[PDB]
Amino acid sequence: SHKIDNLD
Amino acid sequence: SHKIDNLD
Amino acid sequence: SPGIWQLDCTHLEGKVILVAVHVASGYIEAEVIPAETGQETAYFLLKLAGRWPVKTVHTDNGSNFTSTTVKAACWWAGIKQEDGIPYNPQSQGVIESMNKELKKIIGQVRDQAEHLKTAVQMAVFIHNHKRKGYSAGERIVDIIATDIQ
Amino acid sequence: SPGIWQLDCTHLEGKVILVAVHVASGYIEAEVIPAETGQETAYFLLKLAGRWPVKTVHTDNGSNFTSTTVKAACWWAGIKQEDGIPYNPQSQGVIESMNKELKKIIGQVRDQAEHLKTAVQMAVFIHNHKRKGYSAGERIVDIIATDIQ
Ligand SMILES: [Cl-]
Ligand SMILES: [Cl-]
Repeated sequence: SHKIDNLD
Repeated sequence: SHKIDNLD
Repeated sequence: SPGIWQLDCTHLEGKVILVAVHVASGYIEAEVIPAETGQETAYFLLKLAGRWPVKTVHTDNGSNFTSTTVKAACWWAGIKQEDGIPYNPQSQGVIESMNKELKKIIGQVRDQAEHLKTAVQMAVFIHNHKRKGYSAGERIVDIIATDIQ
Repeated sequence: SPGIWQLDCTHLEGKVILVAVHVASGYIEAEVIPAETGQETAYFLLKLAGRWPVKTVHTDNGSNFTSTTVKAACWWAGIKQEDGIPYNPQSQGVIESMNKELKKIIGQVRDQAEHLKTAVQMAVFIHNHKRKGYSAGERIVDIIATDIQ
């Protein structure tokens, strides 16, 4: 998702 | 339950 | 004074952020928990005392002071458990200012993280590395090494 | 060398214990996770780097070395991510001895704790305070303060 902890 | 993390 | 820490509890997004402050340096550790309980507090203190030489903890409120679970962890880990009364009124103000600084940092990082617990660790990292020129991470290591020697 | 850490993963009771070793002192941090994933590894490194000045991390296997999530945490926290090849075969022997020592301590404390994660934090505490004479907790503070000065 384009978060450090959820790159997805 | 007689443990440090569960005294019960 | 190298061994003295202060617990501090603040709230955000419907959850609880538990913070331990090393008083003489301003250095912190923190975690996100769904609610502040004696068991969550006791486990946080056991983690902290395995990582730094914790001699004394001033609890954040009378429920953690009272809690037999918190007292059992302090016993296990060799920690003197104390109250948190600000006989020095400067303690209240330093804590309130630190909570507002942490929340400000959390809001600046908030959109880089899906979970609050990542945004909180990112704010611990920024607080402890910030030069004020020494950082709080530098100050705690120096204070404790001076005392070890 | 004040900034170098080694990750290490070991198993017990169907769960995974992730450990970071500060190479020059033998000091450790550890956590219990259900399984070793790049997300869990990356969060553990972000926690470690907010608490100690981590310059380099030797990863514990090729999957965490490869993991884009692990690399993104190392980027965020300013950590050099490296492989864990024991070019010095003594590294291999030190890690395995450390795992057996931790499992031994975990076994000596196991019946004082309901949850494995409490026993592991009890084992971190005893390992870091053990005088071998200085403790690993003393050594890491001395090594880093010497380097700050
Ligand atoms: Cl609460
Ligand atoms: Cl696994």
